[PDB]
Amino acid sequence: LIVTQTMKGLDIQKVAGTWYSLAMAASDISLLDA
Amino acid sequence: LIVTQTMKGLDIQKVAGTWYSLAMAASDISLLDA
Amino acid sequence: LIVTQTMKGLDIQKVAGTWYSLAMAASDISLLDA
Amino acid sequence: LIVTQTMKGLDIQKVAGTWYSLAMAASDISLLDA
Amino acid sequence: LIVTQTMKGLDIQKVAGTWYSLAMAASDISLLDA
Repeated sequence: LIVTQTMKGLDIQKVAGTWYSLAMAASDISLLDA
Repeated sequence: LIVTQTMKGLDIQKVAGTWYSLAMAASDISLLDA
Repeated sequence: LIVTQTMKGLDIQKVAGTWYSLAMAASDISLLDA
Repeated sequence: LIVTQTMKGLDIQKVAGTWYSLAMAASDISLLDA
Repeated sequence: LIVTQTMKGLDIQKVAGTWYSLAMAASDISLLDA
């Protein structure tokens, strides 16, 4: 697994609540949500 | 697995609630949601 | 598996609720939803 | 499997509820929905 | 399998409910829905 993530010139504004990331990379990602 | 994710010039505004990413990459992604 | 995902010039506005990504890539994606 | 996904100039506005992605790519995708 | 998906100049507005993607690509897609 080779991963490249690139972000340029984002404007992010008035984020409420909960914010985990902009980029995620793993061999496995597990989300358990309730 | 080779992954490339590129984002340019996004405006993201007034996000309420929950926000995990803009980009996700893995070998496995599992979401369990209730 | 080779994956390329490119996004340019998005405006995203007044997102309520839950938002996991704009881009997902894996070898396997599993979503279990209730 | 070679996948190319490109998005340009989207306006996304007043999204309620649940939003997983704009782009998905895998070798297998599984959705179990209730 | 070679897949190319391109989207330009979409306006998406007042999406309620649940929204998984605009583009999906796999070698196999399985949706089980109830």
